Amino acid sequence: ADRIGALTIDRRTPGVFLPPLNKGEDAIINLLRIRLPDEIFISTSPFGSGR
Amino acid sequence: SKRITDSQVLGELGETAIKKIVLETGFLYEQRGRLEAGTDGIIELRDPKSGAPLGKLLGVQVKSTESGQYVRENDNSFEYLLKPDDLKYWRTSNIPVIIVLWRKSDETAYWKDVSDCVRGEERRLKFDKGTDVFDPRSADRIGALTIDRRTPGVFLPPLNKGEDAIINLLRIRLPDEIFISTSPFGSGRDAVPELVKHGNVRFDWVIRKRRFVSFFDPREYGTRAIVDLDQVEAVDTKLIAFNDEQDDLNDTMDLLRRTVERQTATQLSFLRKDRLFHFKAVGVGKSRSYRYMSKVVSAYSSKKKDGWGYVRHHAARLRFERLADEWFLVIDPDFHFTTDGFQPHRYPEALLAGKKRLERNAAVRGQVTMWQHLLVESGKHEVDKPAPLLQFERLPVIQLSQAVPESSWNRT
Amino acid sequence: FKAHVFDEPMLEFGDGGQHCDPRQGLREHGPLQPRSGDVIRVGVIGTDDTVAGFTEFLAETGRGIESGNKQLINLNPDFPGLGNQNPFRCKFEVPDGATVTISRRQVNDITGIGRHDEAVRHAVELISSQLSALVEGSAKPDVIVLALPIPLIEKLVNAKSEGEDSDDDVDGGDMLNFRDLLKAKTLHLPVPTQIVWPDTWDDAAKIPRKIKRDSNRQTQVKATRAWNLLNALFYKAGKVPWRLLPDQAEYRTSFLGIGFYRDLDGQQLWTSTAQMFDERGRGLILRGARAQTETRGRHPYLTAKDAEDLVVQSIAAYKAHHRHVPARLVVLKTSRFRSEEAEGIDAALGKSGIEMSDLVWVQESSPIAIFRDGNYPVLRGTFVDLDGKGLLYTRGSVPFYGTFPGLRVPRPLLLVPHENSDSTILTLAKDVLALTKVNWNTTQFDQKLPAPIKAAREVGRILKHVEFGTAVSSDFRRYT
DNA sequence: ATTCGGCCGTGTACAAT
RNA sequence: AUUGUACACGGCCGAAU
DNA sequence: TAGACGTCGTTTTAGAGCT
DNA sequence: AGCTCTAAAACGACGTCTA
Ligand SMILES: [Ca+2]
Ligand SMILES: [Ca+2]
Ligand SMILES: [Ca+2]
Repeated sequence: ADRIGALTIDRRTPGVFLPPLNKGEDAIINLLRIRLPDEIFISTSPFGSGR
Repeated sequence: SKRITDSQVLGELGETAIKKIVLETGFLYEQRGRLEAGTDGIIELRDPKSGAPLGKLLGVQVKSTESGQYVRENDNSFEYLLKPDDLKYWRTSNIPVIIVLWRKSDETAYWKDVSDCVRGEERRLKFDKGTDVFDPRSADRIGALTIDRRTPGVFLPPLNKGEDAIINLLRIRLPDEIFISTSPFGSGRDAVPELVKHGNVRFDWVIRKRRFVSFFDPREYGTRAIVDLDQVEAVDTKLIAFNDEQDDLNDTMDLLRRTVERQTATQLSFLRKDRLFHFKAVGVGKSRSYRYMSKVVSAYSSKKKDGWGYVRHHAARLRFERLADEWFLVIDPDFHFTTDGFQPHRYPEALLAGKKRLERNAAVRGQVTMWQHLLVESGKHEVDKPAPLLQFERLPVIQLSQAVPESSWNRT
Repeated sequence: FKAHVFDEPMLEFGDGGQHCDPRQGLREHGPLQPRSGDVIRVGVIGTDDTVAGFTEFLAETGRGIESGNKQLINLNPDFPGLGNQNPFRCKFEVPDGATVTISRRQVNDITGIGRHDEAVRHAVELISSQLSALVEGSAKPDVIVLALPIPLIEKLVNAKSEGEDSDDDVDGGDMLNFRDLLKAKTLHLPVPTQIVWPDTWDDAAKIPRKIKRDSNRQTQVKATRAWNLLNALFYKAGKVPWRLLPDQAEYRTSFLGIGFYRDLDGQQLWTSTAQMFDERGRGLILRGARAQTETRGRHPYLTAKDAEDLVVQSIAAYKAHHRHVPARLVVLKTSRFRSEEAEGIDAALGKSGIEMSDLVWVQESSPIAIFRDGNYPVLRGTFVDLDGKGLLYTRGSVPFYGTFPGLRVPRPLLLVPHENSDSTILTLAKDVLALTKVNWNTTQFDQKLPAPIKAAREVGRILKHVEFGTAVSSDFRRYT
C-alpha cells in the first residue's frame, strides 16, 4: 500500500524552472532612482538669469 | 415495500444521457461503481481521426434536475453553487474534474470546470448558456482541461469531428454558343475607334488573329465594320472554350474578363493599370454601401477618411482558370484608393499596408463571400433587357476532416 | 474538390526519439547526431564591447532564459539551459584566445569611406583577414560568430555616411550586400561563419531601420532568439540537429530543388540548385551547387542539355554516399516545367536507370485560397486537389502552437506537377509538407517553402558574388 | 501596343486575434 | 544579418497579334 | 444469546426554511 | 428568491437494546 501510494506523490515539479543558483553575498547602493513628470514648462522671462 | 424513487431514476437517466453525449462526441466514458465518491465517471479522450485513445482522463460529476430554473437563471446565463466537501475532494485529486448539469424538461446539458470559480467566490460557477453547452462542439475545450498550459511541449490533436470551408472559385456557366467570324483587322486596338464611330457600342468582344470572337451577336449591335458580316457564324462553345490551343485559351480568358466587366458595370469599375475591379463611387465625395447575403449583412464598400482625404474602395483581381473542362473565376480581395472617389490616390502604400496588416481571416472570408454574392446576383435578369450572358454559381462547400480548435483559443 | 489534411510529419531526434516539434524534440531526446565532446568552441569577431557582450549571452543561454510569452508556451518556449533538458547536450563556450577584436580605428577606417560599395568591399577584406588569423592559430573554433557593432551596421547596411548619402548622389542601383559578399569571400576558410547583430544578445541595444530612421528594428523574444541562433551554431558546428523520421517502406528518394538568381547586374539569370537526401544512416545531407553550364540569359527556366547536367550531378552526388542510384528523384522548381526541361530530365534518368521521377513546380503566386469560418485560418497541412494541381497549406493554424504565427491570412502553395510525373499529387504534397520541417536555419517548424526550394535560394545569394569556374564547398553550412 | 501567363529583388511591420 | 511570413515598391521574362 | 431497531457511511433529487 | 439544512429513497455491515 505504501509503495503504490508513492507513485502519485508527483516528485517531479510541475514544469517550473528556477533561474538563480548558489550565491555568496549581497549589497545595496547609495544610488536612488527618480521618476519624472510627463510635462515641463519653458518660457523667456524678461530677466536674464533669475537674478 | 422496495421502492425506487423518481430521484434515483432521474439521476441514473442523467448519467446515461451524459455518457451518450460523450460517446456521440467520440471519447470514452467509464462509470464508477457503488464506491464512487464525488466523481460520477471518467472521460478518456480519443482521437477522432485515428481512433487512438489519448490516455488523458478527467473526472465528471453529473447533477440532474427534472425541471426548475437554476440560481439566478436568465436567457443568457445562470449560476450554480457547489458543496464545500465536494470542492475539496475535487481539488485534492490529480485529474481535472468537470461538473455537468442535465435538465430533463428541456433536455439540456451545461458543463463547467469545478475550478473555474466566479471571481471572489470559491463555490460559485457562472454557467454561460451560449458557450457552456455540453455537446461535441465543446470537445476541444474539454480536452484543453487535460493538458497543463504551464509545462512546455504538451499538446492535443484537434478533437472536432470536422469543419466546412469555402473556396473563392465561382463556376461559370458559359453560353451554349459563341460567335466566331473573320474581321478586316488583326488587332482590336485599331478596331476600337471604328466601333466608336458606329452607333451602338459595347466592349464584349475579342480580336486576336484577324478572328473575331464574341458572346453577343455582332450583327444586332454597332459592331458592324469590325466584322465581315458574310463570315459571321455561331458555333458550339466547346470548339473555342474547351480545347487545347493556347491562343484560344487566351482569347477565352480575355473575352470572359470583358464580359464580366460589362455585366458588372452597374456596381464595379475596371482599372487597367492594375487589372482591378473596384467598387465605383456614385458621385464625387458621395459614398456607397453594399448589401449581400451570407443572414443579410451590409459591407461598406467605399469609405472616405478625413484629413487631406482618401477614399477606399473594395476591389478584387478577378481572374480565370480552367480545371476539369470547367471554367472558374478566382476572387482575390484587395483595396483601391482614390483622392476624391474617381481620381486614384497617389502614394497609397501607407494606407494599403495599414488596411492589410489588421485584416484577419474573418475579414477576408467576409470580403470573398460579398464578392461571390455580387457576382452571383449580377448573373440574374429577373425580367425588356437582354439576359446576362455569364452566370456564376457557388461551388459546393468544401469539407475538412479536421477543424481548428478556435473555441479553445479565445485566451491564448 | 476533395480536401485532405495531413497530420504533422514525424521528426527524429537523439537516440531514435520522435517528436513533431524541433524545440521540444531537442529538449527531450537531444540532437540527432550526438557531439563528440561536451564543448562547442565558438569564435567571436567584433569590437571588444560586442565580443564581451556576445560571450556572456552564450553563458546566459547556459544558465537558462525564461519564456517571452507565458500565454503561448509552445510557440515561445523557455531555453532550458545546462541541466538534463539541454537542447544540444553541449556547452557553447568561447575558449580563451579564440576572439579577434576589431579596433576602433579599424571601424573608423570603414566608416570614413564615402561610397557604400567601396566601404563594404573594404570591410569584407578586413574581416576576411581577421577570419584567416582566427583559423590559422591554435584557437581552433568550431563556428565563428561575427558580432557586428552598431556603427558598422549603420554604414554597411543602412548606408549612413555622416548624414548625407554620397552614394545616392551617384544614383547607383542594387547596393552590395555585406552578408552575401562576406560569405562568398570566406568560402575557402574551413570554419563556417555566423553574423549576429547586438539586438539578439542585448535587448537594450537598438538598431534603426535603413529608411525609417526613427523606427527601430523589432526582434523576437530572447528565448526564441537563443533557440534559433544556437541551433544554427550547432548545425554550423557540423552535426545535424534533427531529421525527418523515415518510413520503413519507402523508395530511396533524393529531392532536388532548382532556383534562379540575378547576376549582380540585374539582367542575366543563373540557376542554383539544392540536393537533399538521407546519409545511408541516421544523417541527412543537404548540398548546394550551381549549374556548371555557361548558357547566359534572362529566362527563369533551364534548357534541354543544361537541365540534363543538373540531374547527372545530383545522381552522382547521391551515388557517392549510397553507392547506388536513387529509386525516386523528386525535382522541385520555382518556375513551370517546360517541354525542353522535362525531356532534359528524362534523358539524364534514362542514362542512369532511375525508375520513378516527379517534376513539381512550387508556385507561391497563386490567387486560389480557401477560408474557414472564424477568426483563424485553416489548419497547416490542409490540402485541396484542384484537378491535378495541389493547393497545399504549409502555413496556417498549428494545433501544437495553439495559434497561427503569421501577420495576415496565409497564402498557400500551389504544386503543379509536370505531365512526366510518377507520384500522385496527394503523395507529393505529403513529401513537400514534410520537407518544410527540415529547414535547420530556424527551430519553428511551419515554413512556407520546402527545404530544397528554400536552400536553393539561399545558395543563390552567396553564389551571386562567386566568379564562375571557382570551385566552392557544396556544404549548406557555409550558406545558411 | 496589347491580352494571357509567370519570376526575382529590396524595404517595413511583427512576433500573433 | 536569430527567424521567417504578410504587405508595399521596382525590375524582368515566356506565347500570338 | 437471537433480532429488529437502530447509528453510521455514501448518492440522489427535491423540498420547507431562514434569509 | 437564494442557501441551507432537511427530508425522503436505496445499499453496507455493526453495535444495542430487548427480549
Ligand atoms: Ca454515479
Ligand atoms: Ca451525481
Ligand atoms: Ca542563418
